[PDB]
Amino acid sequence: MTEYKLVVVGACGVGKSALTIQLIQNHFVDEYDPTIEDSYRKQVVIDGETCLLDILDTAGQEEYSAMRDQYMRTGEGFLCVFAINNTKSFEDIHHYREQIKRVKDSEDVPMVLVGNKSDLPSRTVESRQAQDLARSYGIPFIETSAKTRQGVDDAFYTLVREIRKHKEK
Amino acid sequence: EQMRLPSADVYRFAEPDSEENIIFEENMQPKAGIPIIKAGTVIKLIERLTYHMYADPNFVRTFLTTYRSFCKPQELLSLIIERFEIPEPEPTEASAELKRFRKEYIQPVQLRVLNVCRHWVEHHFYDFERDAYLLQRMEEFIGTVRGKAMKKWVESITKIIQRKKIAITFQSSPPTVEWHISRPGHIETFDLLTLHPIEIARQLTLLESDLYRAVQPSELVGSVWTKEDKEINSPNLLKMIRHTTNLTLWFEKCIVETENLEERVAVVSRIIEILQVFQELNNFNGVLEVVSAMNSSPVYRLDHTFEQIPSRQKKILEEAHELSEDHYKKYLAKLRSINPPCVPFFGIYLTNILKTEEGNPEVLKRHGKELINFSKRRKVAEITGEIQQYQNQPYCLRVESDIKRFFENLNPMGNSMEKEFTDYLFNKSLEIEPRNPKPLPRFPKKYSYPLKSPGVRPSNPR
Ligand SMILES: NCc1nn(-c2ccccc2)c2c1CCC2
Repeated sequence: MTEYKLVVVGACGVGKSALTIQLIQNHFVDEYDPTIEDSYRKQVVIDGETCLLDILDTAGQEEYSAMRDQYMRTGEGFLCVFAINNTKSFEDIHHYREQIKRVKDSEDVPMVLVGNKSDLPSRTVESRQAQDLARSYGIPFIETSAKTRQGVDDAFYTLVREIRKHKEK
Repeated sequence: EQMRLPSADVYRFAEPDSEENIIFEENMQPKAGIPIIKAGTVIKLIERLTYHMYADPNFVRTFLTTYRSFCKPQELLSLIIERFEIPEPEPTEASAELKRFRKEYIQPVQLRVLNVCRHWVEHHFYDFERDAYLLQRMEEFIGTVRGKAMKKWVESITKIIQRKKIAITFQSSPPTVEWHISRPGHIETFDLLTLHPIEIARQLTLLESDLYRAVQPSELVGSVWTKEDKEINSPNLLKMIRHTTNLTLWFEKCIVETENLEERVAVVSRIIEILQVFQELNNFNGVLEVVSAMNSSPVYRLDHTFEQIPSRQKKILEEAHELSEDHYKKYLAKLRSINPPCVPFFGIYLTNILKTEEGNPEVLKRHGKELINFSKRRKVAEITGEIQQYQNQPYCLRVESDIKRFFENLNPMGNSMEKEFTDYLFNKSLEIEPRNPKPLPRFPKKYSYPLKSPGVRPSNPR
């Protein structure tokens, strides 16, 4: 069974946690202990191919800025997450991408841009803007709503599809 | 017979337990045989915080550490005062039921409230430093209290209040301080290779231990270090992280600014020796600040440097890196199995607190009624308790005030911004060891003293 090591990156306040938690936690239980091992590993069927997702989310460790390379180095694929109500988190995306390319020593690292919605304030990043940024990088854009679970599967599954397409070559 | 309390009309804590106001986890409290509260209304939580049948130290601690997400300090004080002021049930037909009720309900409950006040003022005094009126109200409530059984606790609370408004030596002998090329007092020559690697590790372990010990639960609960007021609410945690970051960066800088290959090998080798001592001291923050530097993108790519690292030190570095692999699996197992003194890596705790708070609802609903999710808070308090268990035991090492100062005032970035500085480190990496197929240049030596390490074993006995 193939295992995909995925890494979630983004500014603090983005609800990066929520994304990963909503993926892993069962579709109708709101309960989560991050101390156990099932917290970050999920078995899933994507395009008829059963596989194992291992998701690294270091939410809360953003101030350990010199550890980003260490964490990034562990991943084959990356979710770059911003919040649609935080323009600064959107602008920081450029930096995360550059740092990932540098760590993986490659121009063509499997990657997806994710814009997450939760609660107030209202939107400051229109989806068009994010579609344009994603197109300039040549990566997919997925918009998600943590609280309703909309787009969460699509975000992670699209990243796996990106890794498969990269490994063919 | 049960008791016969007042009606809920005249006293809100008499309301019976039901599925709509309090619910429990299936298992029972360790050591104590008390039920574990999963959720309840704030009234029911306060009832159980001050419960008549038994004391609940664990619930009291957990509650006072975590209540502020669901109840403001002013509201808590109002509720415990309300709890204290118990009316007597309707006239005795005049005292069988009244002396019983006074002794087995009123008095126990009143003592439990006083216990809460004591613990609040002793262990969470910051609520009072931040809200002077809250302290005013506590002091005028404590003056209200009249009973002779109460006298001793009232005295004690007043004594704690007074102490709290007011503004290391060893068990046996610490080991002899180690010097290499730099002599004592000559702070101008201090550097990575001139100080003794043992003493670098010891003095960094002392700094990082004090930094770890200063971080309080108030800086962590509610994930406050990630919010816009983080500098206001989590100053000690942030200082601690910035130190760690500074040192990782200083290690990177020492490496890539040593342009001569032989010298750079000596630098990396010396940094691995410091790691070995961190590992001996169980300074896992130290261990990780070295591991982070070595995995950094300017350092990791230096294949020519790594090639010349003696195999023993390669193995040391590889073992340390493996602590971090598979979501800190080996680090976690190692930490569980050692006793103080140590310096944990804080990042794991931060992530676990955040995810606990984010991944669980603030309330649960039952029959249309909103109950505070207390189990969520318990989990956070478990993490802050695990943090606190490594904060009590100091290291048996002498401070060297010059070496200490040297590491406190380290500033590898200087006046530069982060992006600018890390780009400089990376461009320096590219200069000293270009990408294939470009050949390796030579660079002149910068160090006019010997590069040989004194090693990692103490010079003198005991
Ligand atoms: N690619 C060569 C290389 N590998 N590593 C390394 C090995 C194990 C763990 C962490 C880092 C280092 C280099 C240059 C100095 C550090």
